[PDB]
Amino acid sequence: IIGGEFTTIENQPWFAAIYRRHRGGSVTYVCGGSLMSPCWVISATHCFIDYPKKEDYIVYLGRSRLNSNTQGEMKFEVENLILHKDYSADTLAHHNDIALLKIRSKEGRCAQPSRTIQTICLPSMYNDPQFGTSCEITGFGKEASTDYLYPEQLKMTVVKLISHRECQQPHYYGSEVTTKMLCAADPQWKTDSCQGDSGGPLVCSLQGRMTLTGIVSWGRGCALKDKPGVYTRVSHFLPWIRSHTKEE
Amino acid sequence: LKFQCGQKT
Ligand SMILES: NC(=[NH2+])c1cc2c(I)cccc2s1
Repeated sequence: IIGGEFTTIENQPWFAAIYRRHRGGSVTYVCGGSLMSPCWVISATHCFIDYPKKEDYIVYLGRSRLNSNTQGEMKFEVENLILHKDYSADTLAHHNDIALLKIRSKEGRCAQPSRTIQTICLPSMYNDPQFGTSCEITGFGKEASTDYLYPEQLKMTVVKLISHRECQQPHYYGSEVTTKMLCAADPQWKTDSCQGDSGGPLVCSLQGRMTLTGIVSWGRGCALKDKPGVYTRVSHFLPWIRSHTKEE
Repeated sequence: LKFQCGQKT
């Protein structure tokens, strides 16, 4: 995140950290994600696209730091990895960039409720906040687009939702942005999501609840003028999510 | 206790 503040997981208890193991001894961070129900995490498909081998990923919940432990964290394996059929990427945008990860603990359980682990709410069918609403993004992604490392402490920032008319202007992203995407930026283009923030949540309050309104998907550069961050519009994928999720 | 979506404690 460019700008923002450093925080702890108590402030985003539904944020999940996804890492990948390497036949060498190192685990590296991949993308962020959010807990929907005890056993399901939602992220972005482009994070798995190049290496869809579930057995090599690890998911941690209750994590405030990237490579150091946090007391209260939980580690899970990916029992199921569901990528979107129709996922496409062009010279900028990713389409249907949403993925589901069913998690299992080494003891056979899903996430347990704590002060550092909670689920986030889903919107109702195609229901979104209006442009102008301030939403928060969180993640361990880059703090400057030129850096080549990720921060060790979690960060969060607040951005505002902008309309499709503003984002589809020729000097923004033209028709690369579709009705299944949402754009969010800072009025003064000072803070934004960036590389390493993919898959994590864009949370806004809807009808009283903190709702997962978007998933970090793409953007041209980070915190660039007239180059908003584009997110997957969760309210438009509810049927898809439903057809794959079940029980507790 | 139990999950209450969207709640920070
Ligand atoms: N400007 C942005 N909000 C983003 C930029 C990127 C980039 I560069 C890579 C992956 C994800 C994102 S989001």
